[PDB]
Amino acid sequence: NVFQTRAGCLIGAEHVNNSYECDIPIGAGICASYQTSQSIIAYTMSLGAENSVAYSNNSIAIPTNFTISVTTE
Amino acid sequence: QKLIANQFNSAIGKIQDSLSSTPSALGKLQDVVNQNAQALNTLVKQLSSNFGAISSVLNDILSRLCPPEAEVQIDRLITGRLQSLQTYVTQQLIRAAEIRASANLAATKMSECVLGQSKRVDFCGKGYHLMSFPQSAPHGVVFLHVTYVPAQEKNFTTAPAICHDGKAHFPREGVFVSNGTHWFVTQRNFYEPQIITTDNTFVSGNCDVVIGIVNNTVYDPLQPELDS
Amino acid sequence: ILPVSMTKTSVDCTMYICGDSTECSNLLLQYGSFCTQLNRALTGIAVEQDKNTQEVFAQVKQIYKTPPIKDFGGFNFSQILPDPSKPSKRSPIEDLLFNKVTKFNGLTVLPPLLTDEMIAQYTSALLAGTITSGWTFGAGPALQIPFPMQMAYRFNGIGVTQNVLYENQKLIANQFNSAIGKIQDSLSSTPSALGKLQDVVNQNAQALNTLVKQLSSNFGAISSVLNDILSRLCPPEAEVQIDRLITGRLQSLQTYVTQQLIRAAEIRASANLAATKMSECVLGQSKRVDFCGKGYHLMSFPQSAPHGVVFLH
Amino acid sequence: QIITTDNTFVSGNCDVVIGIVNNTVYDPLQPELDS
Repeated sequence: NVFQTRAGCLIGAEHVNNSYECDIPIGAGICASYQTSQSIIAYTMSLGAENSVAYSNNSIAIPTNFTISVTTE
Repeated sequence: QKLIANQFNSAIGKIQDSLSSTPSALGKLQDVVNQNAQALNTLVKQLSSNFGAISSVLNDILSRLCPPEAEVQIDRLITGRLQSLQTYVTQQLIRAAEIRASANLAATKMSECVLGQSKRVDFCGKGYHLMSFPQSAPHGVVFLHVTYVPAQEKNFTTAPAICHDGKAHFPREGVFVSNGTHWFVTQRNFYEPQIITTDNTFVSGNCDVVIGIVNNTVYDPLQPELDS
Repeated sequence: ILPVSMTKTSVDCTMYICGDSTECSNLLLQYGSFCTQLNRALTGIAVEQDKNTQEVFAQVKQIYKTPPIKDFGGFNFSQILPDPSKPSKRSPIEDLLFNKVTKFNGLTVLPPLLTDEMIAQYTSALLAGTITSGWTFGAGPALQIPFPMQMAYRFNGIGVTQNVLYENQKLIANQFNSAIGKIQDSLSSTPSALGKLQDVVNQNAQALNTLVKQLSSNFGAISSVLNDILSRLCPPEAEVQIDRLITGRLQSLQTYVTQQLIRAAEIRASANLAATKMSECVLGQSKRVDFCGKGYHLMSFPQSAPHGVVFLH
Repeated sequence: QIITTDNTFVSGNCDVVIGIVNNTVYDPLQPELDS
């Protein structure tokens, strides 16, 4: 419940090994979030889901269908 | 066409649901309302400050004191209230330059996304841009960027060229692909396989040069049609 | 080479203007919300530097990774891809870019939200997506394509008929590999190349050193040091000497925060340009003349650097 | 221009397309080959 980080000493946040999208940004790759019994957890943020693209010198992927996305800016 | 129209109509329906249910959605416009209200509240609260005068209120100084000392107490208020306004006007000039940069971007999105179709990646939303619709909002604009997103990938074997009778053939538009036993030419952004012909392909040189060329027949559409 | 962020400074303006003195701290309250609106401005600048960095690098939804087999058809990305030999897995060019770019008075420096090892995982994901799948990872799901067939599409994208690649593929691969070799020599032998990022380091260091040096100024007081005034004088005159130091130290901070707001707007315009070069040069193939380097653009590779990004167009 | 198999490409039967119109498409081969 007392935890040294590159941002400073962090107190009252439960350190967690699992990594999530950044909810509240603490700094130096650390974020915190409120989660389940509930506590503020602190974790190293996850940058996104990992993906080995299925590359080879003669394999191509071609899309057999589409979706019309509407996005709001 | 009915599928594309239904996907468009459904995707426009989700915008109303998203903007109705999500409170943080218009947060870029609401922050521009909040920053200008916070700057005026800060400017007005600075009238309650003494700046070292006997009172924050100019009518206390002028009702209690008389000209030699009143003008010393008033000049402390003038000094601090003038510095309070210079701070507001400086931060509004810097904030106006940020809003102008956003208005120049919105004017460029109007011209290139609404009045056109954009080849610029991620300029008019994620996906290959189809079109955009402007909707007005308080102090801003909302663009509803319609985009084609490819959605059901399938793996194929591929080749850069085909060896026919010694000639190397390349696709005019599209890619050579195989289902595992037969070769087709398909457009790049949607799987629509065609038989490989002298119409959908062009020759350049011979089988010796190209690294990864494959031996397959290219159909000549004239040959049976010439006399049979 | 493009600036993308700057050092996230924060100043405790009560400790800068006063520091431990309760006498000065109570005089500084008479100026109202000037100290809280200085902190508010520096916090907005600091949060923007994380946004500027997020908008450039976090353009990729998934951390793509390159295959173990380098069957790229003669093209050699070893100098731009992550080096597994290193304590932080930067590329060989990102190691040059990180080598070539190089008190107590309430002034503090906050860390960036993304560590340099997270920025290098984003440039790795952008680059591994680009090599294995072309523009497709920006416009939808990453669709794999052989790298010679991707460059044959990049050739059609400049109006050069794609047989011109396959018939010259070893020449084109050798010219690419040689030109990527020249980047390391060009950066190593040209100190003025990284100078656009080193100037971000130098300007923000010079601005903090100017802010610290301004504590040695009298501003018309009997002494620059608040403890000389407080040890020698008594409240009727001490508060008149302290108001000269408060007025000058408060003007010294208002000057610094105004320069940092104007400098943040310049870094943000550069970070918006770097985010646009990421989308249009790295995730796409720009038709825009001289946008993605001088020539008919084929593709760009992002490399991270301190306070910035580097595009190998 | 006169509609020919050079100006146009085929994809499938009539019935898929909303608002298709019946018209002749000229083949540059067949009449020149017959002549």
